[PDB]
Amino acid sequence: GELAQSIKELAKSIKELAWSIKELAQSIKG
Amino acid sequence: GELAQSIKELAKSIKELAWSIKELAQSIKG
Amino acid sequence: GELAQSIKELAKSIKELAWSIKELAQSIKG
Amino acid sequence: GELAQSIKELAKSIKELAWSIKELAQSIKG
Amino acid sequence: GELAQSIKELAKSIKELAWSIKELAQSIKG
Amino acid sequence: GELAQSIKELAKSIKELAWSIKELAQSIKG
Repeated sequence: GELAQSIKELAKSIKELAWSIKELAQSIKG
Repeated sequence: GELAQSIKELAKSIKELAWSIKELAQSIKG
Repeated sequence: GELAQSIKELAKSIKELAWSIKELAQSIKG
Repeated sequence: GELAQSIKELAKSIKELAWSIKELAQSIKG
Repeated sequence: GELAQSIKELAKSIKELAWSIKELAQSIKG
Repeated sequence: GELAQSIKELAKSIKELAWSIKELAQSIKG
């Protein structure tokens, strides 16, 4: 149901956060 | 129920954080 | 119940910290 | 149950991450 | 079922976020 | 069975997340 649906949305948001953190790590090196 | 609603709010707030981290990275780069 | 209320409060804090990070990124740019 | 308690623990860690990113941005702004 | 499947993807996304944060920490320390 | 193993993988990923955020704080402060 909607519990599982909401957890899939949360997982997708966490993947987007992990990508932004990789971008920040690269920008710190220049 | 309200648990599923709170998880969806958390997912939207994490997406907001990911976008702000992407902007921070570009500012350090430029 | 209690756990869903807590998750919603934490989501709001994360959202507000995201807004603050974006403001800092904006002034690092100039 | 345990599922909601784990989501709450995750949200606490994400909030702590956002505070660390803010302090990183502040140190770079100087 | 769907609930187990959604929690799998959630756990794997959190593992990827943890790895990205370690990469950030190492970039910051230099 | 499969849901039970979901939960346990989620719990381990959240401990790894917590450890990585401690590393991030130490690198910022150093």
